[PDB]
Amino acid sequence: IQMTQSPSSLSASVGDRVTITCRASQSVSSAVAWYQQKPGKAPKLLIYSASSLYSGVPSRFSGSRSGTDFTLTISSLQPEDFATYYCQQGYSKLITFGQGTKVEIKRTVAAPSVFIFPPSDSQLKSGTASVVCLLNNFYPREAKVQWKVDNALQSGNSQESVTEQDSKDSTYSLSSTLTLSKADYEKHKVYACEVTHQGLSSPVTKSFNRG
Amino acid sequence: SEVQLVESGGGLVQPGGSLRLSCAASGFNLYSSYIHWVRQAPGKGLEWVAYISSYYGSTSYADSVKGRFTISADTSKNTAYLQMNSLRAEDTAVYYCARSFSINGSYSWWWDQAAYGLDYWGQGTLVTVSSASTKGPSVFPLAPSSKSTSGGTAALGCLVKDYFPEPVTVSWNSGALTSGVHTFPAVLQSSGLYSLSSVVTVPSSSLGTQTYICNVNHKPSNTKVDKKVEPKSC
Amino acid sequence: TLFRYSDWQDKLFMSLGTIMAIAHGSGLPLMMIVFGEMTDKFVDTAGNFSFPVPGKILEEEMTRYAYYYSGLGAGVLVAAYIQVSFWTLAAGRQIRKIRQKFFHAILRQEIGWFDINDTTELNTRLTDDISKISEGIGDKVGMFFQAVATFFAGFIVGFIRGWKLTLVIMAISPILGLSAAVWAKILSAFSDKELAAYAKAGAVAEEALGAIRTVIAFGGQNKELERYQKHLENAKEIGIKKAISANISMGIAFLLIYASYALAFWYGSTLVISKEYTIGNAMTVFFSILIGAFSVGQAAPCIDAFANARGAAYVIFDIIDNNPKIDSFSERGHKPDSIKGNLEFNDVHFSYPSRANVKILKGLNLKVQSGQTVALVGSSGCGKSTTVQLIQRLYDPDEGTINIDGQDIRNFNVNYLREIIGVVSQEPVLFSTTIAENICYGRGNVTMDEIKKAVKEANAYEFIMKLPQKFDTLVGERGAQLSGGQKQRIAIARALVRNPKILLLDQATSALDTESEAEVQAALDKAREGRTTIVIAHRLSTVRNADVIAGFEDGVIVEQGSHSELMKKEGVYFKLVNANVPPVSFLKVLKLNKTEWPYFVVGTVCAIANGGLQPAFSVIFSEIIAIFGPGDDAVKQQKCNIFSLIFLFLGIISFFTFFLQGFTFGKAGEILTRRLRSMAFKAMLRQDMSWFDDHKNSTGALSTRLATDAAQVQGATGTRLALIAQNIANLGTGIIISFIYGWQLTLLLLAVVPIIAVSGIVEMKLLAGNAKRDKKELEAAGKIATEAIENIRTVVSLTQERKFESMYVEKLYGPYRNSVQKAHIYGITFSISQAFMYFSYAGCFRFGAYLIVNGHMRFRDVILVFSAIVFGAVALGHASSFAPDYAKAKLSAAHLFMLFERQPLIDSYSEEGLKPDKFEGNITFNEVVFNYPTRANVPVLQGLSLEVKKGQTLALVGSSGCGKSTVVQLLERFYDPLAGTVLLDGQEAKKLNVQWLRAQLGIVSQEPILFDCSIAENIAYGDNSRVVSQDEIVSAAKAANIHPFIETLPHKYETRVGDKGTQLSGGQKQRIAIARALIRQPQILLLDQATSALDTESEKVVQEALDKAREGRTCIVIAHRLSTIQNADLIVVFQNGRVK
Ligand SMILES: CCCCC/C=C\C/C=C\CCCCCCCC(=O)OC[C@H](COP(=O)([O-])OCC[N+](C)(C)C)OC(=O)CCCCCCC/C=C\C/C=C/CCCCC
Ligand SMILES: CC[C@@H]([C@H](C)O)n1ncn(-c2ccc(N3CCN(c4ccc(OC[C@@H]5CO[C@@](Cn6cncn6)(c6ccc(F)cc6F)C5)cc4)CC3)cc2)c1=O
Ligand SMILES: CC(C)CCC[C@@H](C)[C@H]1CC[C@H]2[C@@H]3CC=C4C[C@@H](O)CC[C@]4(C)[C@H]3CC[C@]12C
Ligand SMILES: CC(C)CCC[C@@H](C)[C@H]1CC[C@H]2[C@@H]3CC=C4C[C@@H](O)CC[C@]4(C)[C@H]3CC[C@]12C
Ligand SMILES: CC(C)CCC[C@@H](C)[C@H]1CC[C@H]2[C@@H]3CC=C4C[C@@H](O)CC[C@]4(C)[C@H]3CC[C@]12C
Ligand SMILES: CC(C)CCC[C@@H](C)[C@H]1CC[C@H]2[C@@H]3CC=C4C[C@@H](O)CC[C@]4(C)[C@H]3CC[C@]12C
Ligand SMILES: CC(C)CCC[C@@H](C)[C@H]1CC[C@H]2[C@@H]3CC=C4C[C@@H](O)CC[C@]4(C)[C@H]3CC[C@]12C
Ligand SMILES: CC(C)CCC[C@@H](C)[C@H]1CC[C@H]2[C@@H]3CC=C4C[C@@H](O)CC[C@]4(C)[C@H]3CC[C@]12C
Repeated sequence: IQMTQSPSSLSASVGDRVTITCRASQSVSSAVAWYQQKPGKAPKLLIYSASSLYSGVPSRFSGSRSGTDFTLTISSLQPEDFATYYCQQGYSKLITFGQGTKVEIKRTVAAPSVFIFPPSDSQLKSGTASVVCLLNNFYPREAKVQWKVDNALQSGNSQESVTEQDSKDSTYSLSSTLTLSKADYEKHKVYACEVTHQGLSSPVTKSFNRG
Repeated sequence: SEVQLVESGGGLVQPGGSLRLSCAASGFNLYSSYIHWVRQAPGKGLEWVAYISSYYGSTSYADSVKGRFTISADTSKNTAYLQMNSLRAEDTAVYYCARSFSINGSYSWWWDQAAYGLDYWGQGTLVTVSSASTKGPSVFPLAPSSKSTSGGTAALGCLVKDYFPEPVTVSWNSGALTSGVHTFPAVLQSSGLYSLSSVVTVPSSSLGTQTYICNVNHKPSNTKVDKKVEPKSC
Repeated sequence: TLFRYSDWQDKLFMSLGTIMAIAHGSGLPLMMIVFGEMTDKFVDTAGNFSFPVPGKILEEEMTRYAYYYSGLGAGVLVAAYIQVSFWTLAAGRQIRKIRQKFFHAILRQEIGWFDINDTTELNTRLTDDISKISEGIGDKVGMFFQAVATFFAGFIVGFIRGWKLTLVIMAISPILGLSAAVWAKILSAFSDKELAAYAKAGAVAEEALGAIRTVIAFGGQNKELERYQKHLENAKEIGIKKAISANISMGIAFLLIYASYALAFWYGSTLVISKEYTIGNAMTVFFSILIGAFSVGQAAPCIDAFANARGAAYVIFDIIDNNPKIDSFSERGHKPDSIKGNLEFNDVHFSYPSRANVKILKGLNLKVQSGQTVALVGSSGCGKSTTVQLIQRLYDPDEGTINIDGQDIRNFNVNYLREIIGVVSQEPVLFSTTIAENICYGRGNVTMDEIKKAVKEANAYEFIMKLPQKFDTLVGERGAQLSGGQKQRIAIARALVRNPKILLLDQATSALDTESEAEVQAALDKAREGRTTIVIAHRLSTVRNADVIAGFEDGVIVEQGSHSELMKKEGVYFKLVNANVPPVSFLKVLKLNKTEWPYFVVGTVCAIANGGLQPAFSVIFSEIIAIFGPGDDAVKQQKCNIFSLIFLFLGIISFFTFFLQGFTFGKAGEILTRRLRSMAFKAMLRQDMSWFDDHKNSTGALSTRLATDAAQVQGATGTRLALIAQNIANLGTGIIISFIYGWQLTLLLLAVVPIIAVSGIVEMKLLAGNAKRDKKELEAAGKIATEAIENIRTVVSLTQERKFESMYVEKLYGPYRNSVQKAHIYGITFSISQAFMYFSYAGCFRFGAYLIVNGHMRFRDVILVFSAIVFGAVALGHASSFAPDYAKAKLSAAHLFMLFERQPLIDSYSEEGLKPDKFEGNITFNEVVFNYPTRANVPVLQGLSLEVKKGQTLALVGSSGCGKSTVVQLLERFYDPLAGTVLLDGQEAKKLNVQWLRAQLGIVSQEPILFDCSIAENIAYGDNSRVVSQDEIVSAAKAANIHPFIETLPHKYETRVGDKGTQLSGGQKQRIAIARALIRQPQILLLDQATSALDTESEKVVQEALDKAREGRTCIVIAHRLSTIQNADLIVVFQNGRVK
């Protein structure tokens, strides 16, 4: 009674065969379901028992079963799509919604541009800093970054956030917040931030001086 | 009528606390179908919690909650309670009610409890498990560096920091301009507080003439703040 | 005696129903006669030559017999049908005439008769008791007569067909008689003991539910629950005895019954070996006496039901023949037609029969000239509305006289007397009809010109041209869709379309604005031109337009005069100047006890045994027929000795297994009844004071909930499981054998079993449909009757009973047509039932003759199959109808399952809420807007503020119940404000732990109670959760100035103040309350009217005791004694729920 939406976070374009496999535990035997949820708002019921639609639901959504390899497939892709689908299964007093997938729109690889800014001296008084060497307008989502303070492998001091794909031309941005207490940001001078992206022919290197 | 499930209760507790979440249905009789309680992670996933059927008296909890939560279903006023005890830090999720499906239309049988899916839901009440309370988010303006891209696309913003609870509004040109402004979602700070950063892209062609403010408005701390933006100078 | 209300057609109906009752009852014995003859031919021809492979004589005879059988079937069809219908038709007609005459003589029943008894007793009496008579005289009599028929016919066909064997059998009857009779005496005495002991332990719930409020304040849940358990654990000791005794006796009954079988079979085996009584004539006496026994046995309750019929009908007939004092319906009255408006009184004394220990009339001596208006005044507590009621003679005074022009009050034909005058009272109530129709009921026959002219002139036309469906809007239950002042104006429109000669005006101007009052005043002024009008005084500012003005001090003419004549006359006037019941499952009623599963297991194994006992007697009977074919005496008689013993072995085994099944399920039932009793009570006590303050959840109904519905749940839990198990065995191996043996007879008879079986099922379906429709029509007419049993005094005032009589009839004619449909619906399926029992014989035996001739199965096998199935189904029927009513205890379980889960908003058990450590009694109110969600129409508090400081006091002066008790509650947190906040010690009381909050608020309410304990136990009820040192009691016993008088009593701290403790005064039991509130050392008091039975000294001493520890801690006081109000710290007034 464990569930695995195996191709998590899909990346398909509008107008194509689109696939989802949700391989179950042993023998749920046709008692799985498929829910589509647009962000923040409650999830909908799309189809049930792996074949047959609900009411009010368009007839472009296909449900397929095979043994325990399930499948929810598409070909229409009216842009009212692009949300996250969860394939709950329900059996013997135990119900599990598995960890679902998403669907990202397609676009050309967007050149990532980095920006680094030393923390405000308005800020350093309170005893900390929070320096940000983020990015903007890049495609795809996968961006690897490296903080390197005084030429060191900075690890464990990064908490990166990323907005949801742009509605108009569908790129991403990024904010990484390296923080340092008072006893620390006073003894190091050159603070170097690195990024790694396929849009960049060369993984670049942001830096500055402590003045 | 039309099927209408609402929720109630919920809104604040620390680890080691009780609560009662009341799902009131409207549009059908309660004892005809099953009732569940899904819990949507804050940003991760969607995990079942429980259910109760008030016509065969059959309750059932998922493991992670057994013994601790208790369901009940008052059929004098079409209500489904979930009482919670000893809340941890892995339960800040939002908690939708739900009604499991019936095929016949007006009741559900015991065989295949909720194996046709859940159809009607409510809109989740968000719940939290943080210690202490809430404080003020002292902003530290992300002043554009004097190494700004000469006539390029210049980043600039400000860091609204140590604020609670969500949300806070961050506007630019005081509600007259938010083009290029991305309100990075509320990320959480180790001790329990938060931090969000709102940045905007500009040409350096106007950096002399125009000069802006990031506008913060933190409503549940009873405070509304400003702090001007300036291209930082040594 | 009881069939008075009968035309001739009723009598024809009953008699042509009785004769055919008897000619149905005699229908089995004849059947057994023919069965005898046929089995004779069969076994004769079989043994004399068996032909598994010149025999067609068998067929000639069997077709002859098939005609006999079916021709007999037709006979019973017709007679069954007629018995049922004609009896239930006579029932319906007579019951409709009964109902109608009963109302028409309840309206003729006076108000003294209404002052005596209750007003739900009446309506419930109507509904239930009329259904009681209906089922009593209805049809049970038909079935009882057919029972006695089948009895005497069984014995007679015995003696006629072979007399030696019949004497053998009928000889040992008196032993079974003695047996089952002492069965009855045992079980009856034990039922009595058990019930008396319970009801001795259920007066506790009724004295701690008649007073839910004092309990739920003082924190007395668990003290109560334990006063209850301690009694259920007495009653179990007798529950268990009754279990073992009743079920031993039942096993005995079956040992004897099976013993009888053995005796008869062995005898009537020697007497068949001797070639005397052949099998055909030998089986006849057997079965006919069996049928005699079973019928006459299974029709005893059709005598208890007739007894219920008479038991009800007594009081109903007692009322219809009853004939009162002055009759609201007799036209025997010397009504004048021309008369002045003279109203002369003298020395009239009148007391109440319902209240004679307070003199209310003391001799009035007033004159009213014709037309001249006297205006009546007086203080609160003299009986103004009383006097009005008198003036129109709803009663008869003692030793005085009233007159109009000296003409006697015993002269006026009452219709004249209450259609000549008019009255608008405090709250003239509106019935459930239009506006035009209330006004038409004003007089009965009026004109539309009068209509609009009154309506306008009655100051009350604008809202009509505002109201939805302007002319005909529906002022429903007690005037909810109105303003206040509209209702008195519309009453005045009604009373003015009456054109009276004497008018009466009472408190009809209490929630108006002045202008509308003045309008109606001048309107009745410009209406009075030769007639009088008497008005009871609300505000003495408008009284001024009188000829004479009168006050009262104890019912006598005390002050009479006009304005200036009394302004210097110094009497009283001067001082006055300045239902879903959500269905439950089965699984749930069972899960209510999965902690006695061992008993269910023993009992259901044992049950399946007990119930698979017929397929035995089928195969035994088969073998009996099998042995009697060829004819070798020597070994026959030994086989028959064997079989007498086998019956004997089954007589013993039956005893054991019956006694087990019975006793085991008796244990499981008793246990679950004790648990459901306890659990439900404990759940009652945990409900907020709204739920209890309903008209539905009264003390009567809750006490019934405990004392019967708990008992009834066991029906659906245990017995229905035993019964399903039984019938599965009784009719599963039936069909299993009968398929191993009859490949093809079995199907054919299975194709008839459902009829004999589903008589009951098809009747349940359709009878339920029509019973719903009936009860609905009955509830309509019940509405129409609840009206004039509630709003009685008004309706007799307008004299408009006689309109209600016809309005009632119009609906009564609903359910009568209902009954006439039920007759035919019930009867046709009853007759197919009884009718189809014969056609089965015919078909089965004729078909078996077919096979036997062709050679498919030996005659022993057709007798097996046929007995295993048909006596199977007929046994199923009786088994089932031994159970207790499962339809009636799957609802009962629903009514407790809704009392269990119902979550009160104010949980009086919860272990959460801010507990404040030490408490400063700073009580505060913030514009608290309040209304009882019971009568939710008048906002009791319309925004109220009050604020008291530690040690200080408040005090709310004014008029009785003005909005002065509700403040006492919103601190004890019974109710919650509609609007407003009462934050305490600085913090909001909608956040405290309610169990804690009431632990500081000692209260001496308006009417303190003393439970059924000893006095020590009673005061130390003042605190719970920690036992009270005996000196603590004694300390407060000197505090509230009560320790002395105790030393006079028999048992100082141990005397028993009983239920209400009638051994006591008002000033002492009130004084104990102070003893009671003070052991808690309560922070704030609420001394609501402690001195309504406190004497001078009793209070004048304890006020020193009230306040001394009240020093340093607040108190609100809402009483009526100025001499406590004055020294108080603060001051507030309450006017219509408002301060000024
Ligand atoms: C055949 C020989 C005739 C024997 C005569 C038997 C009885 C009549 C004897 C004298 C007449 C006395 C008049 C009786 C007045 C009422 C008493 C009575 O007697 O009450 C019928 C009896 C009980 O009445 P109840 O309804 O209240 O029972 C429920 C019992 N308590 C309520 C306690 C649970 O009835 C029962 O229950 C149990 C009855 C047991 C029947 C078992 C079915 C087997 C069927 C066929 C086997 C026949 C083989 C014969 C072979 C013939 C060979 C050719
Ligand atoms: C107290 C706790 C309680 C617990 C907790 O449940 N509890 N504990 C125990 N029990 C209990 C257990 C068993 C019973 N029984 C009573 C009914 N029985 C019975 C058996 C055979 C009968 O007749 C055999 C055929 C029928 O047709 C006849 C006779 N006949 C026709 N009309 C009418 N009678 C017939 C017909 C036509 C013909 F032409 C010729 C005929 F001969 C022959 C009739 C009745 C046995 C089962 C009752 C109660 C409880 O309920
Ligand atoms: C709905 C009700 C009235 C059912 C009516 C059924 C009656 C009319 C049927 C039932 C089975 C029929 C009997 C079955 C057996 C036979 C034997 C045959 O050699 C002559 C006809 C005869 C004697 C039939 C007469 C009519 C009968 C009794
Ligand atoms: C309670 C009793 C007296 C009811 C009366 C029973 C009547 C209706 C029964 C008893 C005797 C029966 C009759 C007996 C003889 C026969 C011969 C047969 O080949 C044709 C039918 C006929 C004529 C029967 C018809 C039905 C019958 C008349
Ligand atoms: C209590 C009373 C009123 C019941 C009336 C029972 C009468 C009507 C019944 C009882 C027994 C019946 C008799 C029993 C025996 C005889 C002789 C037999 O060879 C044929 C049937 C016949 C001729 C029956 C005729 C009708 C009968 C007398
Ligand atoms: C009051 C009750 C117990 C009376 C029961 C009667 C029993 C005990 C008696 C009364 C008459 C008896 C019968 C009288 C005559 C004989 C002849 C004898 O050679 C064998 C037994 C036999 C056939 C008897 C059988 C038992 C019997 C039926
Ligand atoms: C009303 C009840 C208690 C009557 C008592 C039952 C008596 C009459 C019955 C019970 C079983 C019967 C006995 C069972 C066994 C024996 C021995 C056998 O080889 C012949 C029959 C004979 C001799 C029977 C005589 C009658 C008998 C004793
Ligand atoms: C209503 C139920 C209980 C009774 C129905 C009776 C039917 C099923 C029975 C009654 C008598 C039977 C018939 C009587 C005579 C014969 C003639 C023979 O050469 C073949 C069988 C046959 C044709 C039988 C077939 C079935 C039959 C008609």
